[PDB]
Amino acid sequence: EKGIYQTSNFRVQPTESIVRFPNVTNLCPFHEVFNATRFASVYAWNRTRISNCVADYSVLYNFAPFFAFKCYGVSPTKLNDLCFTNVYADSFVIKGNEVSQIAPGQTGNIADYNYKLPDDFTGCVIAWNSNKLDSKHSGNYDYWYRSFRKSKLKPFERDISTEIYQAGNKPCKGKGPNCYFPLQSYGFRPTYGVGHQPYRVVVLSFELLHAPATVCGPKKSTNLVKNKCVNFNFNGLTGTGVLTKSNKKFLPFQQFGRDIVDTTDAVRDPQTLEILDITPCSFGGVSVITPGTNTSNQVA
Amino acid sequence: TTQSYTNFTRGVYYPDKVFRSSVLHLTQDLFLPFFSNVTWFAISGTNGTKRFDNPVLPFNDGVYFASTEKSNIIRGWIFGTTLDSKTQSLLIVNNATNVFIKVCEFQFCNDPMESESGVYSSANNCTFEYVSQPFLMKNLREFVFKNIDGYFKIYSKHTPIIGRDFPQGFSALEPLVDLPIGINITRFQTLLADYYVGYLQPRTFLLKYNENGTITDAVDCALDPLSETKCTLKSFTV
Amino acid sequence: NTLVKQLSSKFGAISSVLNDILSRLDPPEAEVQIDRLITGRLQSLQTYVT
Amino acid sequence: SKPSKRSPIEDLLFNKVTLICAQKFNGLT
Ligand SMILES: *[C@@H]1O[C@H](CO)[C@@H](O[C@@H]2O[C@H](CO)[C@@H](O)[C@H](O)[C@H]2NC(C)=O)[C@H](O)[C@H]1NC(C)=O
Ligand SMILES: *[C@@H]1O[C@H](CO)[C@@H](O)[C@H](O)[C@H]1NC(C)=O
Ligand SMILES: *[C@@H]1O[C@H](CO)[C@@H](O)[C@H](O)[C@H]1NC(C)=O
Ligand SMILES: *[C@@H]1O[C@H](CO)[C@@H](O)[C@H](O)[C@H]1NC(C)=O
Ligand SMILES: *[C@@H]1O[C@H](CO)[C@@H](O)[C@H](O)[C@H]1NC(C)=O
Ligand SMILES: *[C@@H]1O[C@H](CO)[C@@H](O)[C@H](O)[C@H]1NC(C)=O
Repeated sequence: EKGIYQTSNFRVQPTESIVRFPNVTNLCPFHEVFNATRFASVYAWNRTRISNCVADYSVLYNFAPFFAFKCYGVSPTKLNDLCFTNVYADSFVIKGNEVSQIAPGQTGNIADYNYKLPDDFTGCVIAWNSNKLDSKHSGNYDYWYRSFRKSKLKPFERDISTEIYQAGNKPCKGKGPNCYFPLQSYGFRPTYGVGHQPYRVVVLSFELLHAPATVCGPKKSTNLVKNKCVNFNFNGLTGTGVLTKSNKKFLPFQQFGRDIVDTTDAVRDPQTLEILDITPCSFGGVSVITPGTNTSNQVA
Repeated sequence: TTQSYTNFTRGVYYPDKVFRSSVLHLTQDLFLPFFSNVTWFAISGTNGTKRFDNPVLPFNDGVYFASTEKSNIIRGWIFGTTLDSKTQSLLIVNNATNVFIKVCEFQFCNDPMESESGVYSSANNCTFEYVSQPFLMKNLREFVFKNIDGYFKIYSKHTPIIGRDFPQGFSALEPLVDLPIGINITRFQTLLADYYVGYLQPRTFLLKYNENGTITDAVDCALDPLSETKCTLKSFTV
Repeated sequence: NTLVKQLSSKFGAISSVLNDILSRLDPPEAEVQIDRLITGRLQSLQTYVT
Repeated sequence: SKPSKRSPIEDLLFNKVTLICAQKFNGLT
């Protein structure tokens, strides 16, 4: 019928994709952490900070096949596209039967007294069977478990102060009914079954939140283009828009800017330290003016 | 020699590195409450200008610290759980050329004509060292020390002291440094050879941003019925 | 302002930004987080229109 | 003598109460 109708919407599409990452050519020391001479006892796990590097995770697949590689807050295959603010590697060796406890929300001897993950956990749990390196016919000192604790552990709370069990109803120093050596050692032989053989575990905790980041995946930078509708990725922050010179006076501390409705409207370029405004690409509704198809097929 | 707790309405800092302008932003974080009891320590507080035994005060959630002395007697802070060689401790010192931040199992030595002492000789099992420009060097020299998720966040602002040691003008602190120390802190001690120590609490504040990314005022939403009204309406005028 | 402000809410999702959900997760998980955002945003539009 | 040809009172009425708005332009027009 004759009239004006609203049909679909129009959008200006981007013409190119611009990705900007900092001047970092240093590789992350994942091989030093995974290819350890020795792994820390689970009761006293070794936390290694990873910073100022490219988190190229292909080296992890080069290191070993894996028993378990389960990511909770991220995809295991998109880790090289992401950029992380703070990455920590918790390295320890545990009994295979306890591997299922290295997960958010779990309980058991390890989740309760040696190493606990928070419920709000973003990261990856990586494990492999290390029997050929850690088991010995005479036993070893790699396995230590804090069987008894006055209270359960909080996530990432390390406590290596050992005294004596308070299992009984009387204070004592080693009395067998009421007191046991606070930290137990266990000996393992290469002939033990799959559930008793040692496994090497590395937990990668990723604070994948907010503006700062020291470690970005292996992306290749491109040139900047201003005053055009483009796709972009700034240190993991992605979107579509027009990048223009900004007149906002950001403090050296401030890195991103936001509007009154908490949307991103400015970024700092990781190499130039230029502040760029983000303008959305033009969009709007499309209306069609029709004389009516019983008169003419011309439309505006 | 502790004195009156005074009436501080200071200690507001930029909660994160996000630029905002002409925005009244309501946020919840750890802040020094307005009209809070800030203990004022009284050269050297209890020991006095020439005595040992400077006090060790709790570190409850976080600490607001300020010093108005131009004597340059205060040069650092020591933080930890025991402040003894056995328990990992964090040492921050200023030699007026660099700021030295080290965390090790430093020993206590009654750490102080104001000569340098052989303090923390047994610096065993060192975990982290950082060196940068001096933090400290008639200047208010205000600092906030917060310790969350392993990050010892230090914020500060240095403004002139002209008419008042603690003028009523508002000035927000900007983060100066953010360190991944990974240290558990229960107690701390000041290092000497007008020190105001307050405590941060979870609070919601309405922060007023300028045309530029500068915070010019703030409302403590739990202080007064009027402050709740200001926060509820997202306005400084009711 | 309320309708726009609702876009920053998570509604139980890991993140309020749709591009971050797609950037971080594989389709099977992204669909769950996205459905949470769709439910919240669609409910917000119906409230606005009513 | 004034653009828009409004009366003095209409001009007052128009001045007391307060075309692309960048704010809120997230699909809402
Ligand atoms: C915001 O920052 C600017 C500097 O970036 C301040 O300085 C004024 O900026 C305007 C810009 O048009 C100039 O016309 C003035 O001459 C500048 N003044 C001075 C003294 O340099 C500006 O004052 C700051 N805004 C506020 C509200 O403090
Ligand atoms: C990794 O460990 C193996 C153990 O046999 C050693 O031969 C290899 O050189 C190590 N590689 C690195 C990069 O440390
Ligand atoms: C623990 O981590 C540190 C830092 O990466 C490293 O030097 C040390 O050798 C590691 N030890 C063990 C037992 O993994
Ligand atoms: C990165 O390298 C380029 C080389 O031209 C240099 O101009 C730029 O300042 C560097 N940026 C940083 C952040 O180091
Ligand atoms: C209260 O604030 C005023 C501000 O001028 C100050 O002079 C006064 O000393 C403060 N109160 C106390 C108890 O010190
Ligand atoms: C603070 O000190 C107490 C002293 O008993 C200690 O138990 C507590 O664990 C310490 N704080 C932290 C965060 O570890």
